[PDB]
Amino acid sequence: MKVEEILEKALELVIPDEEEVRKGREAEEELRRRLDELGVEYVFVGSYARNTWLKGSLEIDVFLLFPEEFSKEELRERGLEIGKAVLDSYEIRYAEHPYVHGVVKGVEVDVVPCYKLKEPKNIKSAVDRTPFHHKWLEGRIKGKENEVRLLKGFLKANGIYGAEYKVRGFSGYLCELLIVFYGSFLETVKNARRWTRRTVIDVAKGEVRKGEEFFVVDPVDEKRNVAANLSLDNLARFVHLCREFMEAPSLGFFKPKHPLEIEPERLRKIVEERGTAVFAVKFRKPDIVDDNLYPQLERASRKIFEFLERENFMPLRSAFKASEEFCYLLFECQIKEISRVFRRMGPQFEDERNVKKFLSRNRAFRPFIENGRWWAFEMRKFTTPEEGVRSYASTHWHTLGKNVGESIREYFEIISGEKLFKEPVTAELCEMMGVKD
Amino acid sequence: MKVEEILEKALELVIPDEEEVRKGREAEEELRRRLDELGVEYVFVGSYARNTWLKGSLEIDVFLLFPEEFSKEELRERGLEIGKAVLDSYEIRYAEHPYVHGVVKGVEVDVVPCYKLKEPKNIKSAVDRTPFHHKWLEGRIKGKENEVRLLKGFLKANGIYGAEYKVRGFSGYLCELLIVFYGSFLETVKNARRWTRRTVIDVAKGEVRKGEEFFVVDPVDEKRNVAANLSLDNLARFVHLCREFMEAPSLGFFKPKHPLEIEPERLRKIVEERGTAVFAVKFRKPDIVDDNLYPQLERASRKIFEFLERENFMPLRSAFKASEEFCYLLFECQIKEISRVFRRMGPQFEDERNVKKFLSRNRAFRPFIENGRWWAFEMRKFTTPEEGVRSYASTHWHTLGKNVGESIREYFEIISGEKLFKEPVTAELCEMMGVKD
RNA sequence: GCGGAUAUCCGCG
RNA sequence: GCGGAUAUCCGCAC
RNA sequence: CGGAUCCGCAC
RNA sequence: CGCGGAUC
Ligand SMILES: Nc1ccn([C@@H]2O[C@H](COP(=O)(O)OP(=O)(O)OP(=O)(O)O)[C@@H](O)[C@H]2O)c(=O)n1
Ligand SMILES: Nc1ccn([C@@H]2O[C@H](COP(=O)(O)OP(=O)(O)OP(=O)(O)O)[C@@H](O)[C@H]2O)c(=O)n1
Ligand SMILES: [Mg+2]
Ligand SMILES: [Mg+2]
Repeated sequence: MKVEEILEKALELVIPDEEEVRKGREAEEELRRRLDELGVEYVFVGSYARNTWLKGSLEIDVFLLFPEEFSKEELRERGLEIGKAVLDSYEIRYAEHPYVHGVVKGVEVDVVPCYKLKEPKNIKSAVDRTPFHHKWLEGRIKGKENEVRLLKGFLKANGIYGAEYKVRGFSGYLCELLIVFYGSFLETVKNARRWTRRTVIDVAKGEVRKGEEFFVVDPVDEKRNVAANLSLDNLARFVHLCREFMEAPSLGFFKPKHPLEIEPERLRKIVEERGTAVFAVKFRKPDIVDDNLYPQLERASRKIFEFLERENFMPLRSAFKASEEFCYLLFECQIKEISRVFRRMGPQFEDERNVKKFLSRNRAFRPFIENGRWWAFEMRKFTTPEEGVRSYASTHWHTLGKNVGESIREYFEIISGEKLFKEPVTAELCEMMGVKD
Repeated sequence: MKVEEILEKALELVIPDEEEVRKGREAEEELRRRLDELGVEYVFVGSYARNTWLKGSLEIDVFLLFPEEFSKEELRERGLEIGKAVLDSYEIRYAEHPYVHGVVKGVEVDVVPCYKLKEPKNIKSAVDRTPFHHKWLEGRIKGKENEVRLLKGFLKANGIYGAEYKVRGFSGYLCELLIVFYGSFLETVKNARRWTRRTVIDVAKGEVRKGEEFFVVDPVDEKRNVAANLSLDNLARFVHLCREFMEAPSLGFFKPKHPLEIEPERLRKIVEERGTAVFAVKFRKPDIVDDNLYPQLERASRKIFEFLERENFMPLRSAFKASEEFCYLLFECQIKEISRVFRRMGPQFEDERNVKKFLSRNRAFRPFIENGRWWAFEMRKFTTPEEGVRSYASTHWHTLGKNVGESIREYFEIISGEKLFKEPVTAELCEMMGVKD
């Protein structure tokens, strides 16, 4: 073991190299030179300004302060104007309010506009509370900016860093707040092992209490959950990972897992041995950002799942993959084929009228009474899950999320069996089916 | 073809002919003759006495009237003595107190001991009511015996005459009580179309009312429901027939529906086109009466159905058949085969102690978290409905009804597909599957 | 965009 | 029984 | 009191 | 499971 030998070991893996530091430190100096000239207000916030970023996650967040007496467009316009005319490379994003994401001296940079604001109960735009976070954090974070790095690394290598919808994990700000609250990666990790789905972590009041859900109170605004977009499953994965760390520590907790990657042959035989219907719904990925695509991929996956559920194909698990040009909604069902015939249900024997209407209909098999009710044998539209999803996708594309549903209306495909294993989804399947090596 | 004429022609199918009527009359006289000289008290009751018996169903009922100071042991002993000593050939059967069945001059007779009783207030056995039933109906039935005969014939033709557990229909008594209420067959049929599962027919008060469920109030003991063992499905089945009749009457309603009987090859094709799984449990028939066997057959049929439903084989319908020596429980299932793997479900993530226990267990696949709970993949014991039941019948003969389960304990089989259609159940499978001719 | 809550319409029953 | 659709208020993505 | 089923009650 | 009631 030797936990602190492992902690020191992990430091060199998580702390950015001298070349990196100065690399961004040279892009920071130049970025100032170009703004100071254009004369508007700015502050550096985030993982760079507080000196908390990871080794290899060098991005610079620069908010622009704007007068209280403005309008949404006068922000959107003046901000996006500055970005492109202050960075070498540039593009666009559509979050809360559209912002610039550029590259200066080879270093990625975000540029968000927001309101100046006196004290943070005005909450005019929600991104208005970001410089306040910096204010509250700097100096309170001093001497601990390595314990923050250690945590972010611990997460990043277990896919639960980032509060983006691609992840639903811990935001960088939440990592900083935890280290303030507990005072050390390790004190955070130990205590986490007893975190519950109803744990409230009031940083400003230095107390843990019971609540409605897992709430971390923002010390800048008390009615804001810093951990709001952390999924229940990911909190569950973190709590367990801490337990498993403490109980038997290792350095491997800080190294990302390399994918499974096995023969299209072995995978074929696992499905053969599980006896399940495993299939994917392929289509062209829409041209939108991650914060937009992923929540949709999730809805699409849920809606089809609930279909498989409803039509009694008894699905096991679902998964998705976004790739270069394609997307893949992946499913595993316990029922490969279902009987053509099924039960309809009619009116109670009493209801004289609906009964003559129910028995009027033309059918291959004579109806019958059961527990004072008419029932009838009818034929299903489709007989396998694949045939079912193929029908559902065509008729219910609109309900599978806006941008994704429209990309299905244009083109979609059901791929199953040995054909499936030829697509770039092998790791996402083994993950899903819970394959060990 | 004009209602009123059809009833006329139906009478011929329903009324005992010249020969049969005085076949029993000569038997009635020798029975009086043999009883009188034993100086014992008796009344003739039932179908014969009130002269409502159906064609080909000639049976004398004689209740012996013992003074109410005897003992459930004396009238029991004396009753058999007189019963044995008055019939040509005799059997003994047990229902209330054991009584004597047999023959007099080629006519089937029942000789039942019962207490005389002055009032229908102190009723200490079901058989004690019969004298009073007759005393109430006699004379109130005169002028209407053919109308009762019609009603019994209508029911008998559609397999819902008899209150015995084998049928769960309308008793002979109930039919008479209906004709006394509605005055005629037809006025019964007309008005029956508006019976509900809550209808209450108090004959003594000559009022129809709304209660808790279908309840025909015994005029002799108004706490008794004369319609007690009429099923809901046979109440419905009748209520529907009357409607179907009135609307378009025919003699056809009074003749029995001769069984389908189709090629063991066309039936093979149906199960194919339905894509269901059809099988039977076959076992040696226990040696007990029908009112013991059928209730159990129902229970056994239910428990195995419930199993298949619980186990996710999606059962469609069930039926049973009781031949001379063997019994057959029949099932149709929507799932011919389910996957080997299923999901198990463990503790919520927070439960340290129980997660450890749950995650140590040896498995072929990595368990996973979902909605804050550990779930794990596992292997099913059986994978087809046939295998499933074999497992279930072996382990759970206990539950499938006392006498029946004991025979299933002894020996049972599962016959399915090509092998099944060779058995004597062809007629019950079709009805269950609702196959038209 | 996604999720929740409130209000309202369409469909298979 | 559900399966969709539409508006307003809320919350999240930085 | 020979019997089996079904519903209510306390578990 | 066990008891009570109803049912044929
Ligand atoms: N889900 C989020 C993301 C961001 N922020 C605010 O925006 C700042 C910068 O955002 P971001 O780049 O996403 O996080 P960083 O703190 O910069 O950490 P990192 O860059 O390593 O992700 C945060 O410090 C915080 O004040 C927030 O409150 N909630
Ligand atoms: N559910 C029943 C069945 C029968 N009985 C009584 O038992 C008598 C005779 O029984 P049974 O021979 O079985 O029927 P029958 O009424 O004589 O006519 P059938 O045999 O044609 O049905 C009837 O008069 C009736 O009073 C009764 O009280 N309740
Ligand atoms: Mg940052
Ligand atoms: Mg009789």
